[PDB]
Amino acid sequence: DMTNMDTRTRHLKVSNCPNNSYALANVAAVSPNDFPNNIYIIIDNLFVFTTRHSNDIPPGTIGFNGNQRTWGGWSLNQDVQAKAFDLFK
Amino acid sequence: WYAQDQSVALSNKCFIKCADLKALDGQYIEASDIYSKLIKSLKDYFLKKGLCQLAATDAVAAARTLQEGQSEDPNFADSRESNFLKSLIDAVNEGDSEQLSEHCKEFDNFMRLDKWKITILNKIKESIQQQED
Amino acid sequence: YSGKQSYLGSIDIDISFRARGKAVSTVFDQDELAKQFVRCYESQIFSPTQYLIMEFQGHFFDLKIRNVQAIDLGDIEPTSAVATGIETKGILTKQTQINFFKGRDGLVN
Repeated sequence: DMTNMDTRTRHLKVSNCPNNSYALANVAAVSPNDFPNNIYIIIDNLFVFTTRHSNDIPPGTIGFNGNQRTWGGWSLNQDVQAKAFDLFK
Repeated sequence: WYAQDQSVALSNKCFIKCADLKALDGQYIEASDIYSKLIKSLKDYFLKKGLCQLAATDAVAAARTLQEGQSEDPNFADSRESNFLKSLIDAVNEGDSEQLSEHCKEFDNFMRLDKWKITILNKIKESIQQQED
Repeated sequence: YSGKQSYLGSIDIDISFRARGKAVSTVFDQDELAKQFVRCYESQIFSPTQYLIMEFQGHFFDLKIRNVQAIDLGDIEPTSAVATGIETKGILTKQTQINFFKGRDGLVN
């Protein structure tokens, strides 16, 4: 359910994927304190990803796999802006 | 115990077995050191020393082992084993795992790789591929 | 050590794909690489012919300083020749004239 959510922008760091299973999962691994579970979030108003609760990533940081960095023109430790998403509107 | 008894040949058999088992057991540095003792079959000892060094992501020590054998022992300098070792070091420095495989097939074609060399060479290849990934 | 020639006036770096089977032919912008290189290695002493590993766009590169030009803080016009020896040294700054060239691979364009 995506009706209510904190849509505030956050500055998050790019990092190596926590492991291969997470890369396969194709879900932005985020700490519980960051954002809810199983919800779509946009980054730079262009790149959409599905959040999933992940205790190995501290709050304030986002994990990415290689393909997503390839798509997004990003290096590691690059600081990016992340916001909530809601495709239906 | 043989080395105390001045039985060099037996002691060398013993340290060959010890070094091979150590290298297969992941103790590459210690096996390389035992191969140094064995050096101090010689061509084979040089090869194996370099190989353990390559399994320890130690390309520079492999280069020095190659140089040592080439300068100090003329039979090793011109041997197929020295050529194989230089080619492997070159591949490792290049991060080129298929080139390593190609060199392995060539050397297998002219000098059959025993099971020990195959295991260590596979470990070296895996370390290259891991750096690539 | 250097007395006055303690800053980098111009620094040339040869950039290669560490993984040359993964090579990309597109034109690379020297400035983006310059930004990230300075960001990663600001306030560090550099000498020519220095092998380094640097991440860019998911593509890892070996960066080899070709030559270092050492100047003092205050030379409006760079009068120190572009030196290639290890002896010359300088601390990386944003104002350094950074030039990038064909790596050890020769594949980068």
